Amino acid sequence: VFPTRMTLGLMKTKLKGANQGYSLLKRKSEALTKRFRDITKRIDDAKQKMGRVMQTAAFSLAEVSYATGENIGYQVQESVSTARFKVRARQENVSGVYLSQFESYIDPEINDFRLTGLGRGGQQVQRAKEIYSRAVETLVELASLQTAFIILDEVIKVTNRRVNAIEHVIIPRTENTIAYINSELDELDREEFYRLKKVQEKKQNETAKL
Amino acid sequence: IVAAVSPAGGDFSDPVTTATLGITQVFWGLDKKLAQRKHFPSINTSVSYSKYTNVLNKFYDSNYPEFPVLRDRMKEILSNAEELEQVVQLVGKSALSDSDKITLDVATLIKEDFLQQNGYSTYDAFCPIWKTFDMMRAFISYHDEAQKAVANGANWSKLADSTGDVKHAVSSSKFFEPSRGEKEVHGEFEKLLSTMQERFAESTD
Amino acid sequence: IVAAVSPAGGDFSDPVTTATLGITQVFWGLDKKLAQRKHFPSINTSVSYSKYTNVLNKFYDSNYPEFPVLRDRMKEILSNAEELEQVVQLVGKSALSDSDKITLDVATLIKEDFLQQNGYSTYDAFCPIWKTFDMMRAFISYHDEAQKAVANGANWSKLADSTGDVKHAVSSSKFFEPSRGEKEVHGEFEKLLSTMQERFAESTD
Amino acid sequence: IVAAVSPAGGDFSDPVTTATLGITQVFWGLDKKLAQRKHFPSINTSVSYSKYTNVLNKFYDSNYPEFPVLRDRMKEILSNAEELEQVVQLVGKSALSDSDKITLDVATLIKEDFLQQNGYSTYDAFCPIWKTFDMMRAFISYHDEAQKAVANGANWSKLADSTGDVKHAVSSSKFFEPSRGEKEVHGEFEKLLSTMQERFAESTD
Amino acid sequence: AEKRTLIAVIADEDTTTGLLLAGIGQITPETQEKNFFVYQEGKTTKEEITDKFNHFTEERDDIAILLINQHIAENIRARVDSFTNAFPAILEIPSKDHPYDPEKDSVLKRVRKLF
Amino acid sequence: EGMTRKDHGDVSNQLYAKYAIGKDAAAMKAVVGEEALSIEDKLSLEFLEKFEKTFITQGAYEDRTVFESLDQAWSLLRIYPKEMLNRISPKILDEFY
Amino acid sequence: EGMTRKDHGDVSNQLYAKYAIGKDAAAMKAVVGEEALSIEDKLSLEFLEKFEKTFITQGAYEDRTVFESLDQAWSLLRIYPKEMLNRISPKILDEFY
Repeated sequence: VFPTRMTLGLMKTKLKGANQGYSLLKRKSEALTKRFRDITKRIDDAKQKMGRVMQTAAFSLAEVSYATGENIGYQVQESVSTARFKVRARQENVSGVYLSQFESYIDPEINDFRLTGLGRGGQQVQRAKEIYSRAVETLVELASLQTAFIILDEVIKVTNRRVNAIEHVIIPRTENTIAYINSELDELDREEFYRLKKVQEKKQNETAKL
Repeated sequence: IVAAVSPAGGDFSDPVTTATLGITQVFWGLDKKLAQRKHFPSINTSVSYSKYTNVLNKFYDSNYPEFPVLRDRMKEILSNAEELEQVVQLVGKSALSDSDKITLDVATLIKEDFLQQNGYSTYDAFCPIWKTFDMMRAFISYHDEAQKAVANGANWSKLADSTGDVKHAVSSSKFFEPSRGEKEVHGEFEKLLSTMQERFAESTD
Repeated sequence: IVAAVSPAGGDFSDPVTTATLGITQVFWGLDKKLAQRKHFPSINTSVSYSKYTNVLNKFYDSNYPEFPVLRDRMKEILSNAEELEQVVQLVGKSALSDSDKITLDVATLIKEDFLQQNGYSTYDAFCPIWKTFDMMRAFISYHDEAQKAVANGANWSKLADSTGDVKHAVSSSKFFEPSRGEKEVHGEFEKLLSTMQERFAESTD
Repeated sequence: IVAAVSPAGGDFSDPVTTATLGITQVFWGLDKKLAQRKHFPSINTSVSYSKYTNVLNKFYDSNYPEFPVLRDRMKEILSNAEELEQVVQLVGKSALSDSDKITLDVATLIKEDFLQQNGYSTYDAFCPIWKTFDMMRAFISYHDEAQKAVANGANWSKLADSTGDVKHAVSSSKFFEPSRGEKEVHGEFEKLLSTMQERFAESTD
Repeated sequence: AEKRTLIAVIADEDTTTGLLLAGIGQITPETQEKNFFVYQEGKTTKEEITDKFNHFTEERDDIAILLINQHIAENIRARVDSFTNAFPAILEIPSKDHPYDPEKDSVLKRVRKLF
Repeated sequence: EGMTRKDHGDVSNQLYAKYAIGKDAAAMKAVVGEEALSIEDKLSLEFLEKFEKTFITQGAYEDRTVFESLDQAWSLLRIYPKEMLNRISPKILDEFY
Repeated sequence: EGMTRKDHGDVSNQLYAKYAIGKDAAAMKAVVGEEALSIEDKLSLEFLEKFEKTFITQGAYEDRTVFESLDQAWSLLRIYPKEMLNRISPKILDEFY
């Protein structure tokens, strides 16, 4: 199966390459392990901040829609055909893997609608939408990093399992094969010298007498 | 002449095993991983080789054989099961497809039922060609039916767990001596093809 | 005295290579697997030494340009390319910075220009020392211009695509014989040295 | 017979270290980082082992020992902290509980007070069995009182700040003279047990 | 690259009316289909949230961020917890009349283990 | 001349380089996985599987010619681009491309 | 003593720790990239090239001493700040930067 003479030279470079790959996988797993909690704290604060900021603007719009009567929120949702706060995808190299980022953009195509002025309730509807846009921009800006946190949380489990599998499976077969190959090479190197010494003793014994 | 050998130096690179294995024409190896699972002998295509299987398959295929395709398919699935188990053990079950999981699932039952040949009774010591050809034909038909049901829409765990005692009855039909059926082919292996064919239609829909 | 060595005891550390490496003064490499891959005459750039490089480079520094700095920088680029190849293979190709891409691109052009050979002397198999130093000076000036252009703000694909005919003319300098110049050097490498400086400003923007 | 076993021939599978390790029943390892850390010997919980601890605990407990109860509890805190360090590194720093911080804090003070010795004074060379017996009982009672105080409702830093000089005096107890009780027993541990019992009520509330 | 500009939301008519008033999502003028799910409290079934979230998350690919309520996401915690992909990213937000809780987030469960 | 071609030596070095690249990437693909492999390793991996089941599979009574072996080696070597082949000359590679 | 200062034994731990941290920081810079490299790995990466290009490279006719080697080690260690040097005593670090 394996060689019987000079086989440790491949196992030494394989063990050194496995150690270097385990060191690089440990460094990348450390960087992803730091970035995962580093994004997880800001996502943990931005979830409650976006929840309260969305709850206040939802309560104000619910109070304005309840005070208005004949709520046109279904008509305002059906009357909308374009958005104002958009997002742009971008790739950012952080720790070696490609993460998803979001860039907020302002749309100047639609600012006011046909439901923003009808009478006395239009000032309350525009007053609710004016705080709703400012809460929506901070809600999207706080909710932008969820794809990067979800990507790093998925990448760290593969990196730790790959580094643990390679580091757990690397050294012992090559070391245990190299030790038995060195011992077999030592015994095979010793037997030919023992036979040549055994023949050399009887060869020198004839010349020693004469 | 059938002569077994053992490792005197502790490895498989000694002159005793290599000298007797080099002069011989047929080989039947033993895997330590398959031998640790209480299965002896365990070799499909990595420690076993034979040149007279082509001329030997002419007579057994001449009587009523199906071993000519099931032996190459079982040797190919058994040889691919170690390569799928190496990447599944090293990386994991995320870089493999459902076809490799179904092939490893059929190779696990084929290696468990084919490798185990010690026998716990008098009926588990004799192995005819009709029983091994019927078990390998039922395992190959279940492996092809799992790939066809997976191609027509299905899951691997729903296919194996949906099969269940259909494959468990084929795996359990080795503890009885052949005295039923025509001469050596009992009705339990004949009804397993109709039961697997009936379960393959219900597994698709 | 140029004496080729080979193994004679069944290992890579026999007494013939030990006494030949200690009794000799120059270390030359050779790979049969690299020579079979269309890389002959291949040599080892990580394991080698010579004592006449300072004495031969002393007269070559006065009667010719500074080839000794380009030899140490070319050995350092090939030494860094082997270290970047393990990180590029293990970690991934799209996980490295833009600084290692210029060293890998210069190491690929240096290994393709120096290690790349065809036949004995067919297809321009002759190469003088001044043509080799002038050919390596364009690769070192292109690598230093790419590393200096990438440091001041520049894309990797914009600079690599911004090179264009410079990398193709520098890589294709193994088919131009010495008849194009006077007797030793080629004038196309001298015009390519100013063409790399003129293309360095266009490659940055 | 305390004989050291160094490497010979650059190998670790020789019969000198393997025969001496298999023939002996007591082991005491030494690490290069432990010698630079001022640790003598450089083996905390995984570098040393002994099979004659049952007879030595029967004789030393035969004179006036209390080491037989805290013998497994002394190594159990170091094995729990060493097992918790890998779970804190791989699993996370916030995954551990309040009992693991008190066990690792007690194992750090017990390892720093007991294992941390470099001969700073005249009391760090000669150590009686009474001070080592009461030293493990003080750390065991401090760990049990810290776990029982933390189980009734408390913080880790509030429990350590609630202890204060009670835990700080146990680390500095080695600097005091060994003639505290008669000539060999430490009298600070006897009043430190009742002082830790009285401080356990203030640590919880 | 730029392959997602709309923001989907699955919540009540008040939060969807305020988010539509400030501007997050809208209806695309090439198919006449809205990019939001207006849910009624105690008037809609749970089967529509799985078809709306599955059609907005798996059928459409122009959505960059998909919002979800706490109660409506809690009733769809099987399909919402089963979707761990980042394209589009799912952000757990609190619903109207309910408080914020750390057990109603699918990213918190997988983010808790292997930190 | 008259019994062989000139591009057989470059096609054998290109096939040996592609087989060495595919065999080298096949051992590294099992440890790390398919998440860190580029398109160059997948091209040599597909070329090793395509050339492994085509050139190595032959009969025991039929003798293949050298021109049919070079034409079959050119079809297996025609899976990559012309710029990605550097084990042959450009004049002979451009004519027999 | 008499020709060698007392800080030469303490500066070797900071120089060996800076070179050992820069050796892992050199592969960590290519592994993590250009947006995940720490300032400690970048300062040790520049100190590895600056200390490697000035402390291990010398001519064939030049001479060195203990004071010139300690001044070159202090000049090579002077690139780092006072908050990143913790492998020596504070009196020797505050006295010689």
